[PDB]
Amino acid sequence: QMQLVQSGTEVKKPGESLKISCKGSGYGFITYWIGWVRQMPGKGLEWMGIIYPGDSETRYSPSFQGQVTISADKSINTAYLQWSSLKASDTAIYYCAGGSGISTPMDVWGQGTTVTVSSASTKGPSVFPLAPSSKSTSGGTAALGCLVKDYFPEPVTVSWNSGALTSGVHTFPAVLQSSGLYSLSSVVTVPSSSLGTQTYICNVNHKPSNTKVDKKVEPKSC
Amino acid sequence: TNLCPFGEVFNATRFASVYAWNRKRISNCVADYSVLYNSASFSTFKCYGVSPTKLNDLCFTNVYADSFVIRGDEVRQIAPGQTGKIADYNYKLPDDFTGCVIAWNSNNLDSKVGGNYNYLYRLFRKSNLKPFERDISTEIYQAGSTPCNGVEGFNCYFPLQSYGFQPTNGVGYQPYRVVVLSFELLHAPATVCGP
Amino acid sequence: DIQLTQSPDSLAVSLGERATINCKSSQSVLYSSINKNYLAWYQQKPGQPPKLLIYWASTRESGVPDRFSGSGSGTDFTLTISSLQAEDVAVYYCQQYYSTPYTFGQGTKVEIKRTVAAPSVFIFPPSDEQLKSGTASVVCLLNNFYPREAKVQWKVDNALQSGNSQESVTEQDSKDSTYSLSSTLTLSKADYEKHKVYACEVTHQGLSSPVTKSFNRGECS
Ligand SMILES: *[C@@H]1O[C@H](CO)[C@@H](O)[C@H](O)[C@H]1NC(C)=O
Repeated sequence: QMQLVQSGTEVKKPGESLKISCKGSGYGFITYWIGWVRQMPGKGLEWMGIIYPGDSETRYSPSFQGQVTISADKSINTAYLQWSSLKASDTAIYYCAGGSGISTPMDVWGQGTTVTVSSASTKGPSVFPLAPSSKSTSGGTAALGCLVKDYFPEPVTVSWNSGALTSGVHTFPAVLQSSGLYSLSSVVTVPSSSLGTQTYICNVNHKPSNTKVDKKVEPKSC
Repeated sequence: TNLCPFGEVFNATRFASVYAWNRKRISNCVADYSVLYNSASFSTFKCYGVSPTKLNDLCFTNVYADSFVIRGDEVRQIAPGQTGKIADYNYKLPDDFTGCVIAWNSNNLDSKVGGNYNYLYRLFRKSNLKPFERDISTEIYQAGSTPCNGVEGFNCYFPLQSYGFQPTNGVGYQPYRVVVLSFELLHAPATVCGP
Repeated sequence: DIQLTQSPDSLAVSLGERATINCKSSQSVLYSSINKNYLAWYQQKPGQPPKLLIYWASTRESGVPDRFSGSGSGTDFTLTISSLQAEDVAVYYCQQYYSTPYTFGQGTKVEIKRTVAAPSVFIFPPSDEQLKSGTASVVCLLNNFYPREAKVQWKVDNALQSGNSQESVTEQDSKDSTYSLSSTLTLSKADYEKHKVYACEVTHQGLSSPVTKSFNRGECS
């Protein structure tokens, strides 16, 4: 049994070229045909094309003919998918799948290559405290959290109390604001009695911008 | 319950010509097919109908192993829907092909120093071959309007050509040994499975 | 070339119950030689790559648990999960490999069905830190509800807001099979300081009447 491994995450501007790769490790590779699948954010799977490494037989889908270029390199067991001029609408995740024949199901899949095309530039996030309400059910539970706003690109990692607090935590999917920057919110529900006895801190890490921020969330003085 | 004779076909001492391609009918055997994936000796390994990796868990009625020798430029033509001298006149494959195509270079074997002309191929024929057809007709091809009464000459050509297999030819003009596996299954008893 | 259409788009079944997904083809996919239809069923979980479950429309990949089964012929195919488990919440696709170009189905989202659960509604005002920047984000949280359908309506001094709110929803919590929604209302600091009452009105099946959570600008809330 063999496996596939694709290149790393890509973040490009509109108009730049790009060429992502997909290398297969293991014995029995001579038989595998390698295809490319595109998955747009929240959308379904789209079959782009297929190639054979041994003789570089390349078959495109009608939707991607002349839009992309599929190539291969049998000396290193690596298939390639490239764009000449990237468009903002090309932002998606591209999997490479492998079938041991041409009319054969895709048995082996890669991990996926996330490609983001946007005119936005790299910017670190701003973390704002979603402070818990003072007027809350004192016998029940209260809610607080952090607002990770105006960052680019994806992703950001959000933990609570340096990983100590995990139960009852909901880190929401980011939204793409009209300004081209992302916005995300993480919340946690805790017993209201613990609002004055336990210190709550959210940890935000944005590796693309190399920005780490710890924000202490506490009930407003008022 | 016996071992499969697949080793005879691939490791055969001599290989047949294109037009007179050999065909080994295999039955009552058990083959693992793993020796075919793992061997890096094959320069081309194109299965079409079935995933070869998940084959030793299946069973078929009859598996046919065709074998011959072609030129490097011709290796692409052993495939469904292909068009060319080899695909139309020597060996044609059906569009619904359920099998596999294996090819490996053999310039070190099928090449005399001055040229091994013993490998032939049909370059002349007035109708394209039907799938899995085998033609040995030596009848003189009639290219012109005047009939050829068994005598060749102008517009009267011998229908077979010789491969000039010198070891100094480019990779395009070098002898490649080709095996073609075909798997068929009717509602008859299947007699060739794997482990 | 060949077209594939799935049904339904979304499907919710309780734990241990049966899940049925249909896939109809615009062309017969049956390799005449061996009598095996070239239809495949894939499973894709959030963040995961797709995973092959069934090939030839009835034969199952190794390791696939005994609860997945494929059936059908001609242009009608079915995927059936006998005892639906929590780890099976995913999107399922059907794909043909008769002839290039390959084509996938539209996809079926499969979630767990549970009892109706009302949401815990909270509302957060913008921090003074954010007000120093120039904008203001008012956040409304709908925690641990089911089903996923929910309507959030923003009100600024009892005036309905539309076109300035973005919301996102978490994946189904594997523990309680509930969703959580976060809606953000964005407006300039100038527009923010002009009004007093900011409210979030939630309409959900588990709520007999709409639930409103509000606050007054400046007051301790
Ligand atoms: C053919 O001979 C080689 C060399 O010994 C051996 O490795 C292989 O198993 C034999 N059979 C086949 C089918 O290649």
